[PDB]
Amino acid sequence: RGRGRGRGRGRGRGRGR
Amino acid sequence: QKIAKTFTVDVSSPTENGVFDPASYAKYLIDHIKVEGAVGNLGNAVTVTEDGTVVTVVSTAKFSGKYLKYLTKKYLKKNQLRDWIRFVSTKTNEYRLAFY
Amino acid sequence: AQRVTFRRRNPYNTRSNKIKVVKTPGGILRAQHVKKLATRPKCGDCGSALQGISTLRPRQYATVSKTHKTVSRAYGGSRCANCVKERIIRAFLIEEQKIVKKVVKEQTEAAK
Amino acid sequence: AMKKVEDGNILVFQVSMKANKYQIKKAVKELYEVDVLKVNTLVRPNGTKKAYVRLTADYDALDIANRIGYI
Amino acid sequence: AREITDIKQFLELTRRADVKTATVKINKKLNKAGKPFRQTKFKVRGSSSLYTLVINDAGKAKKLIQSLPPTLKVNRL
Amino acid sequence: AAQKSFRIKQKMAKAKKQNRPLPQWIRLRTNNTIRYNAKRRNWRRTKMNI
RNA sequence: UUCAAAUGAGAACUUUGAAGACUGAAGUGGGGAAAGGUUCCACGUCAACAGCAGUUGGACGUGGGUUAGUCGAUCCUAAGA
RNA sequence: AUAUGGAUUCUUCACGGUAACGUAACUGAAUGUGGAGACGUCGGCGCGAGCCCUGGGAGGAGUUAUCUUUUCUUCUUAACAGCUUAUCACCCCGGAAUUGGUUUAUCCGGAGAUGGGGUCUUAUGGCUGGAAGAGGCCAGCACCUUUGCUGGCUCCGGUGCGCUUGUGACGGCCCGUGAAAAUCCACAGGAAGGAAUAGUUUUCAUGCCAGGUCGUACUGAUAACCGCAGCAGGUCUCCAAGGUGAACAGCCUCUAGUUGAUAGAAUAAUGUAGAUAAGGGAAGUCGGCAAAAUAGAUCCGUAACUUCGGGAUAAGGAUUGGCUCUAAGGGUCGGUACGAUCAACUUAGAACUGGUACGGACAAGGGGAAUCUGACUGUCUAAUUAAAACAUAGCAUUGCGAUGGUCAGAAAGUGAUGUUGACGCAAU
Repeated sequence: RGRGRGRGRGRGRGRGR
Repeated sequence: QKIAKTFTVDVSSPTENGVFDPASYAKYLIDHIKVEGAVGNLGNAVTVTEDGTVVTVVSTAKFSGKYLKYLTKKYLKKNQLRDWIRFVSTKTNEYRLAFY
Repeated sequence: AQRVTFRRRNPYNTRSNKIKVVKTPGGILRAQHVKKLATRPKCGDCGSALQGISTLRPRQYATVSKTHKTVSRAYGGSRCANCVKERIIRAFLIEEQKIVKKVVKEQTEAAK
Repeated sequence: AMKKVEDGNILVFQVSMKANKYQIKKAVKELYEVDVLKVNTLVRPNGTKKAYVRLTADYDALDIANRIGYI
Repeated sequence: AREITDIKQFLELTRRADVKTATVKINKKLNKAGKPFRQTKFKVRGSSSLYTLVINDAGKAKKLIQSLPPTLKVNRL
Repeated sequence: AAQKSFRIKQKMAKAKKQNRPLPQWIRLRTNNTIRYNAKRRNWRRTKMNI
């Protein structure tokens, strides 16, 4: 929703390959 | 070209109560009026006369009614009299001292 | 050190919302809405403002008298007073030229 | 509204929404046999119309206001 | 809001069959550089404008008051 | 606002008269089930949307 | 922010006085447009609301208030419909 | 609506001025013409208004150990009316080179300058009326009280690269030249109507009547609007005091407005925000990330390279307070020569002085040597990617001469380019 709770796009965080 | 103006102060009201002296107040104006700089230049410019109940000031030099009130207010503060004596004007250039 | 506000409902600085600061007899500063200034009438062909005519708003020209909107000379409130004198030389000379050209045409078929 | 009667010489009435200033001036002029100087009207926030009827100097508002009956 | 300078034209305005109220105003003014004088202002209320006439001489001030018609209501000061 | 048409002001007058609690004497009637005004409107909680 | 007084069952928060401060005039000033719709004002009230408190309130209850020949709409036309 | 007065008419529909044109008035239909409405932006200059600053004087208040003819405050004039008033412009006289006039800014003159004498516009200003009777500042009285009553003063000036704003005459800019209509007026025109015992004009003056309908309170925002709300978010505009300074910067104060954000007691760790550190000076780190240093003004000095315009505040140095003085830069008045008087912050210079400090707070560029890349200004992924991506000027190609090119629509007596025409439009 907001600027927090980030899970999807990522530079080196989760949801990679 | 330099016609003089006469300033009269009514001193009858405070002297009936005994708290004011006209002779002592008249001498205070002699050694405190500044003409052309410092004090002591009353060269036929300012004269102060009194008859025991009213003080008359006749000046031909630069002497306004605000300077007379300014000097009178300093005299009352020296004698601790700025809490029963006011310097009001009944009309133009004619002042009085209200005791109440 | 006294600020003033608008006197009407329009809050924008448009061309019809000019403000002049006026000191009132009450001793306070107060805004006064002024009208848009009138433009002097112009001549029909030279573009210069002809003299002798008052400069008013068009609909208040119907309230002023006759002498403020015209000049006693012909073509008074329309021309530049040198525009009139220019079309008199042209009106007199051309009609004088048009009749001396008619007798030159008469010279042709009468002698060929 | 009653404060305006004694000093302003102005009568306050409730007026139907369809009436204009000509009809208020005409109706007051003959229902109370008075002369009307000017009529001022407004629409109250409850949906009714309130009119300020001012009488001329020949008549007074106070001695006519109690003639209807209200005071 | 109009000023009248002629005293003969002023008397014609008082008999215009519509003016009902006239006012006389006494103004305490002073001359060029010396003594104060008594300035008077005779104002006549018409139907579209207020005509006024100012006289700086006290000799002619009293003379004009008796010349006014008595049907005109004069309001002193 | 403050420069509005008559149709907007006519609807504002009806909402002012409807802003009233339930009268006290209705609750004493026979077979009465109304206990409070359920259609009460306030400018701070619900906008009337003109 | 502090002190005193007043009101009240009850006062760190209400009111008044005094003191100390801030917004520094592209303002926390004075007015309007859009928008809101009685929040404006007075009196009475403190169950709920004002994420503490409350005698106070944009709260609750009851009433009062918007006056135009000159200010606007109304009229004209623009992109357009 | 009409009346009264005026004006005109027996030369029927007015006179004056050489002229520009002037007046209290001083017939004008059909139709035609013209003007106003009606206009960009920037730049300096002139003028006006309000504010700021300031002198004298008349009142009130503050301070007074000492000093201070002191500090603060009041001294105001609306719409409208009459008279008058200017830059520009125009008229008459006159005939210019020994060329003259003239703006801050170089334009004007035998297509008639300079000069002399006039005309007009009335933004604006001035005087008077409105209008002191108002409002304001004080004093003297009355007194539960509806509360007033009586006296006064309200005056005369100065200054400007000042601030805000209005306006005037100009100049710069465009392959950009920067709305329309309602409405009002004038002119051309001569259709009609008109005098003599009498008529006409309500564009001259005065007098009479009427002017309807709807909106009108308040907020306009760290509480009245939109965000689930009494949310540090979002939301258009007007008015703008003093000091410091280039400044609507920052900082302090006046008018005005708030003192509202749950408090109290202590001062552990770890935090958030702000800071300081001896010696070394990037050894830290993917990486000078972060922080520090530099900073205003004046003077000196300034390279390679270059499209010759730049680079450039290049780089690199010095000075800066206070106090006492000196010099220079003006306005106005009577004369064919000089004084008198009055009013501005600008610059330069010299002594003295200090714990060597002085853009003392605030404010305020790190720089240099090269490579890759895009020419530059500009634009985009609202809420992870601002870039070398897009756009751009330039360059080149293609289609089309209207029964046409490109594209739209179910159709259509339908459209866009096109209010267009190859120096154009359309496609790359």
